[PDB]
Amino acid sequence: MERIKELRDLMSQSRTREILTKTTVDHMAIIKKYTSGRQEKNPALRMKWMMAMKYPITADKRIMEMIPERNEQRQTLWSKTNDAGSDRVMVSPLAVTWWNRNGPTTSTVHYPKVYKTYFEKVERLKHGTFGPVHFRNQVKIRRRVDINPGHADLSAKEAQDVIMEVVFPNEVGARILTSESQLTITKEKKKELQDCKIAPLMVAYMLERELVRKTRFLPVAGGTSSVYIEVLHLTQGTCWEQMYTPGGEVRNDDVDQSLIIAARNIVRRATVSADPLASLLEMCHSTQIGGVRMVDILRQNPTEEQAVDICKAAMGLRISSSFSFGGFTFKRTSGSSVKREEEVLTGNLQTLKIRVHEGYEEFTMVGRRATAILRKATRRLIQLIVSGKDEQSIAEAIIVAMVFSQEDCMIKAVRGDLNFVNRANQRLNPMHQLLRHFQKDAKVLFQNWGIEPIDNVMGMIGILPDMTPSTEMSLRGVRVSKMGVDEYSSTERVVVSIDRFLRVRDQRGNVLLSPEEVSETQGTEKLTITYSSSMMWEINGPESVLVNTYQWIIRNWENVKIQWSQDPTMLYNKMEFEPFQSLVPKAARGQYSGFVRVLFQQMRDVLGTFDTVQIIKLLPFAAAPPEQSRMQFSSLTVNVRGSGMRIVVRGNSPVFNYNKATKRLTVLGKDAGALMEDPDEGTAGVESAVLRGFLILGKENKRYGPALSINELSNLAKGEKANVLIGQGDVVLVMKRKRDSSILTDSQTATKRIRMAIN
Amino acid sequence: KRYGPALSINELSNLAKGEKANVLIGQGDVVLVMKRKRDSSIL
Amino acid sequence: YMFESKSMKLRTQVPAEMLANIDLKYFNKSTREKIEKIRPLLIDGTASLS
Amino acid sequence: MEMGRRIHLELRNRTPSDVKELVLDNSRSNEGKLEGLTDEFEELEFLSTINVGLTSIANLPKLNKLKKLELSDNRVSGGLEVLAEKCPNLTHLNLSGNKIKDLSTIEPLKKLENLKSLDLFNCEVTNLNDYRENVFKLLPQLTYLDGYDRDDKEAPD
Amino acid sequence: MDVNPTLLFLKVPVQNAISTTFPYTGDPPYSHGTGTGYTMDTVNRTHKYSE
Repeated sequence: MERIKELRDLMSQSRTREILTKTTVDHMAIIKKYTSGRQEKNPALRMKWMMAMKYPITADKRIMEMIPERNEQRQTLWSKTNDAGSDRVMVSPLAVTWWNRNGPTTSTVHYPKVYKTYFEKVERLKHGTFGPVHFRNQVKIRRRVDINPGHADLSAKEAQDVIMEVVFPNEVGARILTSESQLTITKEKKKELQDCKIAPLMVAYMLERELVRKTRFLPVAGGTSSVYIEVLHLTQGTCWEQMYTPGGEVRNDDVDQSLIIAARNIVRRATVSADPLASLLEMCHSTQIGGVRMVDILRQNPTEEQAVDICKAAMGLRISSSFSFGGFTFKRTSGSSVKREEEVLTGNLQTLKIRVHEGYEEFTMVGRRATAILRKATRRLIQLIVSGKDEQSIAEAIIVAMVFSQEDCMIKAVRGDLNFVNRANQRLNPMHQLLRHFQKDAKVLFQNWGIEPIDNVMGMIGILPDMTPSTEMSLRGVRVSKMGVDEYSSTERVVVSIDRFLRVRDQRGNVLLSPEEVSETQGTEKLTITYSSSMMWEINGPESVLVNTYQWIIRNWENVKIQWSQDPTMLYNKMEFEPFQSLVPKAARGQYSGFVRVLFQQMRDVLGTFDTVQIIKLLPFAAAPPEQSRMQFSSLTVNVRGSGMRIVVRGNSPVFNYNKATKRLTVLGKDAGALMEDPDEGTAGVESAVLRGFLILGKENKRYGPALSINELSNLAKGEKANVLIGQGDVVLVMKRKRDSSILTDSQTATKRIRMAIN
Repeated sequence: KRYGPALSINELSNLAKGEKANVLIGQGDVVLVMKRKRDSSIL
Repeated sequence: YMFESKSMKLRTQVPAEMLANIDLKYFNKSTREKIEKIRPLLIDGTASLS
Repeated sequence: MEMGRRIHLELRNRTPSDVKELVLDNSRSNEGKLEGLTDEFEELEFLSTINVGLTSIANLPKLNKLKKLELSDNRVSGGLEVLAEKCPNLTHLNLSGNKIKDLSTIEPLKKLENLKSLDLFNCEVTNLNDYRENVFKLLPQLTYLDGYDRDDKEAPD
Repeated sequence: MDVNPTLLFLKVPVQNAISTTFPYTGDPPYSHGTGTGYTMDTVNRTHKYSE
């Protein structure tokens, strides 16, 4: 055929053969950058010149069979010529227009599917709403913002893998054939694009555009959502503004909040622990956030918070050399300081052990509602500038800055005791206590802080102690800018040191982060959170404890079922069931356990009536001393934060909802998971031919037979080994799996063994 | 408090014969109640 | 009367004192016909009805 | 999937005489008529047909042990004498989402004296004024309409 | 089968159930009948009937 004959021609010459045999496929793309042509400077002039010619458009040989030589007016569409470097026949724009007006027609059913991003833009515009323009001074604060809504926020590598599986089915790398998580999106796309004639490279590029995230540094003055950035030209101006709203669909996720809560819980529960470092590491390695391990999210998500930063420092990575103090992200900009320990007596006869910075340092702070700068000397506040939308933002920012300054003037201005203790009843460090105290009331300090006149100049105004604008007098080094201050432009990530106390210390010996700086606020998990760690369900509560128990049961469904079929007793005495029975009242747990145990006895006695859902629902209740009873229960009470929740043995219940149509299980509304089944004959062989779970066996082996294409591996028998071409032309011997394990659990046992040995 | 937390009068229709609960009868007092095993008939 | 422009999303109100001399393109067919009928009576922003 | 294949799959390589509950969900029927089911089924006790695309229950066999029959989210309309005679032992019935005009077509269900519960939802009959009480009058044997009794009390199992 | 209050008159003489036809028995909340176009039409009709 043409391809192999061309390869033979290439091999005939000495140099082409030498380059073929020498260069490895790894460096193929390196010899793709050795272009001997010449890039056309000023292509606009070149295009203007070219269009005047007769045949400036290059078409392919096949065009000779479909488009006739001349049209009705005898104009010349295509010419019997060839391009410089190939066999591309020469044609004129007449050929393009003739093809459009009289060419063969097909169905563009897949074009909307491949081009969902552009059509999504179309829909978002078509359903928008407008409002009156307003003319006024515009302030466009500069910041980073999303670009393309509708993305899955996948890493470039994951998007490449998805594209390779979707459009390049039998050319996927070894990682996919040695991979387990066949993403749902991949199968969705494979089903969507079954019969698509579009050029596969175009499909790949469009999927890449659709599934990737992008961020840009822009000046915005209003809404920052992704759908509010694609129309930034229409919305914001230098002197005007436009009221607009996209009318499509927003995809604001919540995994960031879940990660915040998870990290906060981990730090709060490990700070009191004996070995916070190894403990937190073990937790992070064995925790799942909405069906995905937390390690991937930590490596992927660009979150910035004290808990996550300390987690990174413990695990070992780079974090910003700054701290978010009082709800404001700080950043050093100029000068240097030295940390010195001292004891300070406040105005309430309270002695506090503090560490103050001595030096002529400068910081910039960016909060949720303000932006400020602060130049501080050795225990001396020199200059403070703030800008904020509201007066309250101004006041909180200034309070944060002054408490950070840690000057001696405010020390004598403390009124009332500073004995604030966080919700965990752990003593708060003096600076945080002072911050909260001055948040509560600072009028006395304002009266006794400092007052001096200021020269009047444009663009900046003073502030009186009652937090009102002033032009003739203000506080010492306190000023407010009438124009917004642009945030920090860059952040420095440096190597940092972490101690067992979860305190992050810089290379100069100073401390950077502490768990005490972590906010103790509690939120709600939008997405379910699963743990396989130790008795760490301290803040989980019953609501999430139920879901965690059901998740743990369903993860080990095979082992649980085998134990129930063979050794029910040991399964019943499992330790992991301890918290569930805590919720069940202590005056009835025996009756529930006995009832469920006798029900299981009847279940095993009978055959052909197997029901997985009932067993999963009723297993945790069989973990208590089974006192005999005769009453036929129908609703087993389940205490949930002082609210008796019952479980109906037959049929669905609010505390246990399983949908058969979707075969999905959820508990108290929260997501729990799904079962591994499809036909009503206890098998899982009915799938879409998932081509995963293969193990290589070294280089090609001739005995096993001629090499097979990946697409035809599906015919392989259980455990049969053959030769297949993986990657971009690498023949290897592969087999089907026989032991239902994965690569994740490897090294864990030896990991713990060597960890014990070292310590 | 050892028995099932306070129930609702409507929910009591699902308790089995001989079952016990901690139903909230009214006002601000909780009363423990057991479902009669027998059945009282009338003309 | 009250006029509104949907294109620019604007609203304005005009008094009766200026109804004697004003364009009739703003109003609809019936309203402009009524204005045409009652134009020759408005004295100092007050019609005459004997 | 189709009817017969679904029934064979549910049977689980067993004879059509040892099934106490049959689940036919999201199936399809040709010409909107029941197919597959035959007299051999004599132990069925809990049937369910949802989104099955049946125009009417005109080919239902004599499942004398049929007690919990469900025809939900379908477009069944016509005479119900076939259900009255073929399965005279129905106890729980569900017609939620069906296409029924008025009580003149739901009258034949009065023949079954064991119907302890009849469920209707999103139907044309329920639009009529005093639908609940009129149906109760038409079906005295009924005790729980739409999962509620004559005095609006939820019906525990 | 479907409510129809008017059918009451099929046996009751209308004069008895006249209160059936007084929808409001109160002061409605819209105040329809005051403005400028109503004055325009009033003046126009007054001068038209005296053509």
